[PDB]
Amino acid sequence: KTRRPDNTAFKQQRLPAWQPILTAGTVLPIFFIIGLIFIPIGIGIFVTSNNIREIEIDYTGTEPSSPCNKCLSPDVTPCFCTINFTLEKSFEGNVFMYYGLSNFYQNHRRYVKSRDDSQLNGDSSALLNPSKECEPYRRNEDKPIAPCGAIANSMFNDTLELFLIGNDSYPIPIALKKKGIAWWTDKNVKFRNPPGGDNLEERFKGTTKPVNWLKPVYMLDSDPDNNGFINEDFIVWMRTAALPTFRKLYRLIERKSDLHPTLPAGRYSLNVTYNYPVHYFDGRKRMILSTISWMGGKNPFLGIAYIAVGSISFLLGVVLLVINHKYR
Amino acid sequence: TFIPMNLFEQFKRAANLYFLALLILQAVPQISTLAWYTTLVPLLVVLGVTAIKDLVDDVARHKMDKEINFKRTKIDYLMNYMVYTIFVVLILLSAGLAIGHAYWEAQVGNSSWYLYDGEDDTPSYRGFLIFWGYIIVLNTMVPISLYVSVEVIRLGQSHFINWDLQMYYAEKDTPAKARTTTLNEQLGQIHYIFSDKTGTLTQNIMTFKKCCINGQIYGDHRDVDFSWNTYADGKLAFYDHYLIEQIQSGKEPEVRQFFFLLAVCHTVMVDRTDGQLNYQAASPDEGALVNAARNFGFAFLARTQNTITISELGTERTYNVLAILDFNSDRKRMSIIVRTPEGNIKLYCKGADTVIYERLHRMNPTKQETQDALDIFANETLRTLCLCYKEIEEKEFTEWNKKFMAASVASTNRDEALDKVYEEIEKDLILLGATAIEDKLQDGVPETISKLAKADIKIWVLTGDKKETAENIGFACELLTEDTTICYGEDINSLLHARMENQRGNRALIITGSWLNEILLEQSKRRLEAKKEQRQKNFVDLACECSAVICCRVTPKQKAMVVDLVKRYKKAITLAIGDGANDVNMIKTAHIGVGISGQEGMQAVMSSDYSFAQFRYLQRLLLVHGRWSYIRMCKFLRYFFYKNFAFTLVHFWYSFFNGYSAQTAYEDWFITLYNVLYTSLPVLLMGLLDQDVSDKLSLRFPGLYIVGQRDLLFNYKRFFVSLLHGVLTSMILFFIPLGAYLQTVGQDGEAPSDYQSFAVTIASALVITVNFQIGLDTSYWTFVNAFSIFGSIALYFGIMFDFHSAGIHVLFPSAFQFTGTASNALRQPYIWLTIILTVAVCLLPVVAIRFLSMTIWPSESDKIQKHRK
Ligand SMILES: *[C@@H]1O[C@H](CO)[C@@H](O[C@@H]2O[C@H](CO)[C@@H](O[C@@H]3O[C@H](CO)[C@@H](O)[C@H](O)[C@@H]3O)[C@H](O)[C@H]2NC(C)=O)[C@H](O)[C@H]1NC(C)=O
Ligand SMILES: Nc1ncnc2c1ncn2[C@@H]1O[C@H](COP(=O)(O)OP(=O)(O)O)[C@@H](O)[C@H]1O
Ligand SMILES: *[C@@H]1O[C@H](CO)[C@@H](O)[C@H](O)[C@H]1NC(C)=O
Ligand SMILES: *[C@@H]1O[C@H](CO)[C@@H](O)[C@H](O)[C@H]1NC(C)=O
Ligand code: ALF
Repeated sequence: KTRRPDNTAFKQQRLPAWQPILTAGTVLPIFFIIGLIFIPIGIGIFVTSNNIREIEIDYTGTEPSSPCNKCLSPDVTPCFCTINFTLEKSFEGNVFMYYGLSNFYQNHRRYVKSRDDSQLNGDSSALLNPSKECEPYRRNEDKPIAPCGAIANSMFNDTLELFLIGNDSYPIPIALKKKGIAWWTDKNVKFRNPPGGDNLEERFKGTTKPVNWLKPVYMLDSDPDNNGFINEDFIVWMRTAALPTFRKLYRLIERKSDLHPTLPAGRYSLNVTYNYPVHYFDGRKRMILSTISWMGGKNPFLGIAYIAVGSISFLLGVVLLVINHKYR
Repeated sequence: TFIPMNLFEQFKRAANLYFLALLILQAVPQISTLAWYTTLVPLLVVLGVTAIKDLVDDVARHKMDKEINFKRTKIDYLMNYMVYTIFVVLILLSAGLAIGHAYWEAQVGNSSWYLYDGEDDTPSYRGFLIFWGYIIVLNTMVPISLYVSVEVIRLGQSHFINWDLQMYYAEKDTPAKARTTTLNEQLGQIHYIFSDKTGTLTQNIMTFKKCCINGQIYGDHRDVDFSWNTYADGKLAFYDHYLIEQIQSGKEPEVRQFFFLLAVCHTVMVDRTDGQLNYQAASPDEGALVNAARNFGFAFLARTQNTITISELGTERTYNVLAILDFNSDRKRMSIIVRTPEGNIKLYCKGADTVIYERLHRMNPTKQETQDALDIFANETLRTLCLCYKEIEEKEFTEWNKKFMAASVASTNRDEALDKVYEEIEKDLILLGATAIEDKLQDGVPETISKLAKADIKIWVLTGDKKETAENIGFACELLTEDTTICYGEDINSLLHARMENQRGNRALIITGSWLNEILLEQSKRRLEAKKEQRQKNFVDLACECSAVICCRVTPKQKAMVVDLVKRYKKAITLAIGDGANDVNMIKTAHIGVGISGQEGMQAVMSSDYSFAQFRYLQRLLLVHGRWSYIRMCKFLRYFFYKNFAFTLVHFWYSFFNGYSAQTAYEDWFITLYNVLYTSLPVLLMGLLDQDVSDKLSLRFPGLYIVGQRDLLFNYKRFFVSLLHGVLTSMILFFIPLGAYLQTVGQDGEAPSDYQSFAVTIASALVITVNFQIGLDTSYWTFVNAFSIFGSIALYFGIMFDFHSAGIHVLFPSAFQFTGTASNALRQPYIWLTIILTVAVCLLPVVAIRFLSMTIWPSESDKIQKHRK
C-alpha cells in the first residue's frame, strides 16, 4: 500500500511515562500529612476566630417589647431607634462597622440583571439609554433614571451610629470613617462616573433619581471623591451578595493614637435612623462590630471544617492501615 | 460550497439541533437568562472543527477528480439516548423547580418590594416564564462539545492503527489502514470476528505439490530437479519420479490431457516477451496450477481473442477457443470450450468438488477413488480442485451457441441468460480426479487466534472452501483444541427439532453452507415464517456461545447473511476480517469491516473499515488499539458528563438561595470556554494516550479485553454516577464556599463576600477539582498528559486574570463584567484555604473510594499494574 510507518515513540504508542500506582505507601501518607496539616491549621483557624471579639445587634424592632416598634409604621417618615449594649472585653486594633440583611434575596435572577453596568461605567450613551436589563426602572416619568435597576433603586438607606456612654452618662460619639470599605478595583475600575465636566450636577443632566431614593445621586456624599456612582456604600451595596442572609462592611474604625483599646469595655448606645422596611417579607437588619485578626476574620466554619475534615483524613488514614495489613 | 456541510450536520444529530433550538430560546429578551455567547461560541467550535475534520476529505476528492480528467456505533446510540435523558431530566427539573419558584413568587415575591415593580404577574405565570429560564440556565447539561470530541478521539485512535510498525508487512510494504475513522471504540467492544481462510489465514503463496489422476496419488517420494526441457524452468523441487517419467514416454491419454487441462482451463495473462514464459494469474489457484503444467512440459505459450497456442513437449498445437464459461464466486467453478485443429470441439471444466460432483457422469470408475482422495489431500491443508472434461457432438454445440449470441449482445443488461446456458450442458462431465496445492498458514496466526481467544473475542471462519482445509487449518492456528467437540450437522437437525416441539472451554460445530440454509429454510405463511425464525434465532444462540464455528461452503451472498443474523438478532458487535471480491458483501454488514490485502484483488480492502496485510496484525488492532480505544473512549465519557453535570448543577443549588430564580453561579464566559478550553484538552489526551498497561504488556495479558466487551467501564448507571457524583461535587463546590461565605472569609478593606467572588471560588474549585480528577484518572502519565492537566489549570487561571483584568473590562463592560474578582479572591488565604478545602473535600473522598474500591475490588489492570514486571 504505502511505505514503512516511521518509527517514533508517539506514533508507536511507547512514549516515556510515569505510571502512578496507588499503593498503600503512597495513599496512606498523603492522608496523614493532610490529617497532620489540616488539624493544626484547623486549630489555628478556630482559635484565632474564637479570639476575635465581636458583638451583633438586631435593630429591626419587629418583635414586641423592643423600644422602637413604633418604626414598623412610621406615621412620620424619620423614625429613630435606640439600643443600649455593653462590651465585656475591649477591642484591639481597628474595628469594622457592618450591617446585615437577613431573608433579603439580593441575588434574584431578575434582580441581579437589573443594572446597566455599562452605565455604571459612565458610558455617555448608557446614561440616556438605559439597557432593557433595568427595564422597570428605566425612567421615572419622561427621562431615564441614571442609577437604573432594582438593586440601585433599593439601596439600604439607614444610618447606624455608635455612641459611648461614659461614667458621666454624656454620650461620646465614636469616630466612623466612610472610606476604604469597598475594593480598590471597584472604586476605580468597575464603577465610574460619567465623563467630562467638573461638578456632578451638570454631569447628571436629563436623568431622574430612582423612585425609592429620597435624594438624587448628585450629593450622596459631601466629599466629591465619594459622590456619584463611586459612592462607597453604593459599591458595597450594588456589588450583590451571594446569599439572602448577607453582611456588608458599613464603615471603618481605625486604631486610636493612644495606647488605649479602640473600643474599651463598657456600655454603648446604638442610635439608628430606621429607613429600610424588611418586616414585610420576614426580613431583619443587624449591626456587627468586629476586630481585625491578622489571619482574616472570624470564620468558625473554616476552622471547624478543617478540624472536621482534618480528623476524617486521619480517621480515613488510620482506617486504611487495617485493610492493608489484613490483605497483605 | 461549505454551507451545505453544516445543514445536514445539525438535523441528523439529536443534540446538534437541540442547541440550535435553544439559541432561538435565548434570542428573545423575554427569556434571555444566559446570553447567546454561552451556546453560540461553543457551538461554532463543535460544528466548526468537526467540519474541518471532514472538509479535508472533500477537498482531496475534488483535486483527484479534476487533474485526472451506514455504519453506526453502539456508543453513538447511547449518547443520543443520554441527551434525551438530559432533555427529560433538564425539563423535569425546569418544571421540578417551577413548583418551588411558583410559591416563591407568591409568598415571598409578592411582599418583597425589592422585586415587585408594578406589572400584573401571576405566581404561576412567573413560573411559566422562568420555565424557559431553567431550561436556558441549565442548557449546558447536554454536553455541547461531545460530538466534536468523539470524532477527534476516533480519528486519532484510527491513525494509531495505520501507524503501527508492528502491523506493517515487510515484503509487500502494506501498512495497516483505518478506512472508517468512526468506530474505533468498537474495536475494543468486538464480540465476534469473521474470516475467509484464503488470503486471511494463508499467504496465497501456492506451490503445486500433489495431484490425483485416475484415483492414483502422485507427489510422494518413490522410485529431483526438472532438467529435461526448456519449458520446465526449475523452480519447484519435486519428487515421485514415476510422475516425471510417466510424461516422458508411454503417456496415457488421461494423464496427458490432465496437465493440458491445467494449462488451458484458466484465465492467466501469459507472457512471452521476457522469454521465460511467465504467468500472471488474477486467481492464486490458476497461476500456481498452470505453472505446474509447464514444469511437466505442458506449457501454455500464448492466447488470442479466439485462439490459444498451448504447447506440449514442444509440439506447439493451436486450439481455437470460441466461448469461455467464466468463474464467478457464486458458481464456484470454471469451464472452457475449445476447437482442436483436427476438427473436434473439446470441453474442459475445473473447480470445487461440491459444485462439480452435482454434475458427475452417470457412473465413472474414478468416482469413489476420487472421493476418498480429496479428503486425504485436505487432511493436511491442501486446496484440492476437481478437474473434469467432456467431448460433445457437433449437434450439441449448434443449439448451445445461438443462446450465447443472444446473450453475447451487451445492450443495457446481460446477467441472467449466461447463468442458464452454462448449467444445462455442464450437467454431465467426465472426471479424472482432483489436484491439490498447499497454502501454509501465515506466521503469527496461531498466536493471534490463541491471544484473541484468551481475550474472549469469539472467532468464526467463513469460507466457501473445503470443509476440511479450514477444519484442519483451525487446529493449525489454535482455532480448535482437544477440549472442543466438533460434530457433524446431522445431530443439529434432530437436537434443534427436539427443543422445538418442547417449545411447541469452547464449543464448536462443523457444517456446510449448502446445508446451512436448510436449517434456515430458505395462515401457513405466518406460522411458517415464525417457524424458521425460531430456528434462526435459536441456532444463532447455539452459535453465539461459540468462539470457533466452521461455517463453510457459503457464497458471497451467504457471507453477509450470517453477519446480518448475529448483528441483528443478538445486538452483538461484529468485526469482519476478509479477502477478495467474494467477501465485500459481509464486510459492509459487520459493525467493523476488515479486509486483508492478500493476493486476490483489492476488493475487500476497498470495502472495509480497517484493512491491513496479515491476520496476525489483528492482535494489536483489538488488544492494543481497540482495547485502549474503548478505555480511552468511555473514560472520556465518564469525565465528560461529570465535568458538565458537576458544572451546571451549581445553578441548581444556587437557585435555592436566590429565590429559585435560576441565576448564573458562574461568570458569563465560564460557561462558553468550560466545554472547549478548560476541560477539553486533558480529557482528549487521555483519550489518545491513556495506556492502563504497556503495549508489550497489553499483548502479554489479553484478559484486559473483558472490560470493553462486557461494557463494565461505562453503563447506563455509570452515567448517573457521573451525575450523582456531579450532584455531590456541585454541592461541595457551592456549599463549602457558602458556609465560608455566610461568615467572614477574610473581610477587611478588601472584603470578598459578594456573588462574583462566590462565582470565582466555585469556578476555581471546579477546574482544579476536575483537572485533578482527570489527573487522578490518567494511568499513563506522559509528559504531555501532565502538561495537558497542569497546562489546562494554568490555562484556566491564565486567561481568567485576563478576563478579570481591567484591560478587558473597557473592551466589553456589559459582557466581560467580572473585574479583579480573582485578584481579590485568590489573594485571600481564607479563599484558597477554602478552595484547598473544597478541592480536598472534592478529591480526598474520590481518592479514598478509588483506593478503597481498588483495594476491596481491584481492577484487572490494577492487579496487573502493581508489578514492575
Ligand atoms: C429609604 O428606602 C426606602 C425603600 O425601602 C424608601 O421607601 C420608598 O419610598 C418611595 C418614595 O420615596 C416609595 O415609592 C412610592 O412613593 C410614593 C410617594 O412618593 C407612594 O405614593 C407610592 O405608593 C410608593 O410607595 C416606596 O414605596 C417606598 N418603599 C416601600 C417599600 O414602600 C425611602 O423613601 C428611603 N428613604 C430615604 C431617606 O432614603
Ligand atoms: N479460480 C478458481 N477456478 C475454479 N475453481 C476455484 C477457483 N478458486 C477456488 N476454486 C474452487 O472452488 C471453491 C471456491 O474458492 P473461493 O473460496 O470462493 O475463492 P477465494 O477464497 O480465493 O476468493 C474452492 O473450494 C475451489 O475448489
Ligand atoms: C437605653 O439608654 C437610654 C439612655 O441612656 C435610656 O433612656 C433607655 O431607657 C435605655 N433603655 C434600656 C432598655 O436600657
Ligand atoms: C439619634 O440621631 C438623630 C439623627 O441625628 C438625632 O436627631 C437624635 O437626637 C439622636 N438621639 C436619639 C434619637 O436619642
Ligand atoms: F478465502 Al475465500 F472465498 F475462501 F475469499
